[PDB]
Amino acid sequence: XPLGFAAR
Amino acid sequence: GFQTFEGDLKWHHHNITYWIQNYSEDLPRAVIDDAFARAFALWSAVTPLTFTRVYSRDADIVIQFGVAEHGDGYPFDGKDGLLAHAFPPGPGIQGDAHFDDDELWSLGKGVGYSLFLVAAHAFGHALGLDHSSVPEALMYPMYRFTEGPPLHKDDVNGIRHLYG
Ligand SMILES: [Ca+2]
Ligand SMILES: [Sr+2]
Ligand SMILES: [Sr+2]
Ligand SMILES: [Zn+2]
Ligand SMILES: [Zn+2]
Repeated sequence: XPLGFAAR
Repeated sequence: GFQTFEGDLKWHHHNITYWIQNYSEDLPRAVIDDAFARAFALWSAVTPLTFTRVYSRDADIVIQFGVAEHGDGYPFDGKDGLLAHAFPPGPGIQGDAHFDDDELWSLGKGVGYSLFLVAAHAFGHALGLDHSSVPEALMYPMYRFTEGPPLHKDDVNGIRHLYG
């Protein structure tokens, strides 16, 4: 695999 | 890796169904439902797609809140870091969107991460979009909080290349 969303 | 997806990574019917498998306790259930509905409404306005909530795992997009290893071999990482992940359109696990419940989920102005913004981004992947390199785009890979309209030209360009 999935695409992930990341916090800074 | 060796894992591969099936198909062309776009949906081939117009009424996309979604199932909310479970809930974070961080917000009222109706508030979570609405945040997801608003995220889908962002995409329905610019595509020929409609999004219909269903109530069994017989759904295109299954939505799940999970912590650490939550069933798909791609574990979440606790507080901060990875916030959510999503799979591109297709059968089975494809289409699905998972949110890390080790996060504090809020809405705009809340002390935690915006569930609306994260869902809008994750749903972009669940419709077939890749990450963008345009820093202001919704599909840029890093979370940023905005009160402004989430969609940018690059996001709309990408979605129309898939659906017209
Ligand atoms: Ca995390
Ligand atoms: Sr699915
Ligand atoms: Sr939480
Ligand atoms: Zn992403
Ligand atoms: Zn997952």
